[PDB]
Amino acid sequence: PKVPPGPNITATYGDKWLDAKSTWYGGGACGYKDVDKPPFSGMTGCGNTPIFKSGRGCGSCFEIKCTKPEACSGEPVVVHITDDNEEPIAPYHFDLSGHAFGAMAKKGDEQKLRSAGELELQFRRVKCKYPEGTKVTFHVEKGSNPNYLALLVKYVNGDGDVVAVDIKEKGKDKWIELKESWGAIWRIDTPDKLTGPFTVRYTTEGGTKTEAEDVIPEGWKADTSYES
Ligand SMILES: *[C@@H]1O[C@H](CO)[C@@H](O)[C@H](O)[C@H]1NC(C)=O
Repeated sequence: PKVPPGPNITATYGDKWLDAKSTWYGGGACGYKDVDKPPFSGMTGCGNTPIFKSGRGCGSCFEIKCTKPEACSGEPVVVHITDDNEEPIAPYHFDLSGHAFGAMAKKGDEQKLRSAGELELQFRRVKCKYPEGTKVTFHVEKGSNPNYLALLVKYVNGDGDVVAVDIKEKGKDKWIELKESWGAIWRIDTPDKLTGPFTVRYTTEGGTKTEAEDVIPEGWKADTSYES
């Protein structure tokens, strides 16, 4: 096979560090619920427009390091973007949670640092790392009836943002294309009842179409999460 081929020449997120202002806080736009519990575990933060990207960036994970105040470890920590930072104060502005903010400090200085209020950090997008056992969850948003479906596609550790979500009822052969809306909520209204079990197929930025067969059961209920 000759000599090992170097990395595939494909479009990708950088690998260089970007600069952003950072502050913290102690029902987000992305619709995530128990953020203190796994897989996020408090490692979350509000991200402004170029990070949130109207919702497309809800699963987003970023490495964030800090060298500014003395308490900063200079070591990187991964944060999951769970909301929208409507009031940015710099080109890039991360509004991290208290836990996340402090997580950039030297062992035991998490509070000393959290007292800094604002600081300058460096960040770069990275593939999320969820604890094993974590499965891509599809949440049927409330307001869904048998003629309207609106769902979230959580924990897709994929490469990029999911850019399309389709469903197929166990029995038919045509794909129903969902429309993207703010908060990464895919929606579809139809004349035909949305009864039978649906297979959800979501494709990521790359082009990688992955399917979750019959994940949404017949007789599903609004505001309920079903996993694969
Ligand atoms: C390059 O792309 C192919 C097809 O997706 C994949 O199987 C292969 O492992 C990739 N190579 C590297 C070095 O990542």
